[PDB]
Amino acid sequence: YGSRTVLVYIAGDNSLSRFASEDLNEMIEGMQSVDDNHNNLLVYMDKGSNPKLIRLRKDKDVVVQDVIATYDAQNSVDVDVMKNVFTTAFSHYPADSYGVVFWSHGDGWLPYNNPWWGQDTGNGDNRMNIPDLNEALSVAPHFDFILFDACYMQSVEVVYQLRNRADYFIGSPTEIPGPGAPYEVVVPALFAVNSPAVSIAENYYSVYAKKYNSTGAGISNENWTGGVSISVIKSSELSALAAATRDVLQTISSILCYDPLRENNYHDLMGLMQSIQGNSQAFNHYKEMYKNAVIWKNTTDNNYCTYSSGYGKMVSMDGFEGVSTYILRENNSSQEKYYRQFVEWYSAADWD
Amino acid sequence: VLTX
Repeated sequence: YGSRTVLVYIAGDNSLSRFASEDLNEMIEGMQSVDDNHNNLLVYMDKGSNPKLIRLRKDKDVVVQDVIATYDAQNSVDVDVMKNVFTTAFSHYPADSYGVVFWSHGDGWLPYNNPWWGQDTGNGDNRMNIPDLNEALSVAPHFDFILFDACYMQSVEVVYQLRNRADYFIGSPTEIPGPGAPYEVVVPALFAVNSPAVSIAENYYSVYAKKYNSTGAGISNENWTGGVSISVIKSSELSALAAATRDVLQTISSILCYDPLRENNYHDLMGLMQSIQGNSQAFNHYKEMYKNAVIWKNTTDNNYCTYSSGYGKMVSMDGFEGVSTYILRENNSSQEKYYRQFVEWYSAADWD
Repeated sequence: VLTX
């Protein structure tokens, strides 16, 4: 046993494949401040060829990649694949506490029909639906934290759907930079004895905050000057948030949008409630419950966002409260029909 | 430049 086992799960058989090895090199540098006697950093790495599950171990001042298991080319967002990875990882390395990092593409709660989080383009375009992710997580231990190193995952719908899987969720409600986490300082925070979720957030944010330029001048995949936005949700507080939401309900251009250059699927949850609320008592209580659930947040004044074309620009994060939501537009669309049927948040927060 |  160790004190903690953290699995970094890299579904990188997709456009992001070029970032994976670099993050691995960062992770290896981060193990220098970590005592591997009690702490297990595991990495499942799929860049397209033959995936591997390793553990990083220190000899002296050198970190060595011990191979736990190797795999044929496989769909890393298939439920039984992820389950097998999980079962193996946490069986070989039990611990007193557990963490996990989901590294891939992401698009919140949105439905995707396989021939959502994570993409594998190895044999067709495969993506994981959040109910499928919740099923895979069911064979896993309960986590102290989940870090989504993936776009748009800090959604109240996603976190509520997965609330029984972890104590804390770390992510961005908007797009996450290509380079993702600075794992040279996030890795020791993954094993912080006190408040790892906050530690992870502070260390993640701080590197991007320091090379931030307001116009994203000189931004590149090798040098991200476009900033970042991050928050931490405490899952044990979501039920009260849902209950506080229902009470508010008993009484769009102006709400901050996290994908303003694309489909406008994502808006700031607090911004939504401020504009819908018809009673200060109900609302001032909602803000308290909101404060209890969203315990950490920070953003640079702008973030870089992209159009569907792939091009992009800096967008103002004015109004940022750290969590996104879907605003029902009543349009009979397929994603709303899915929302009203399979997103628990819809019935939990009483969106009637 | 890419995002995730």
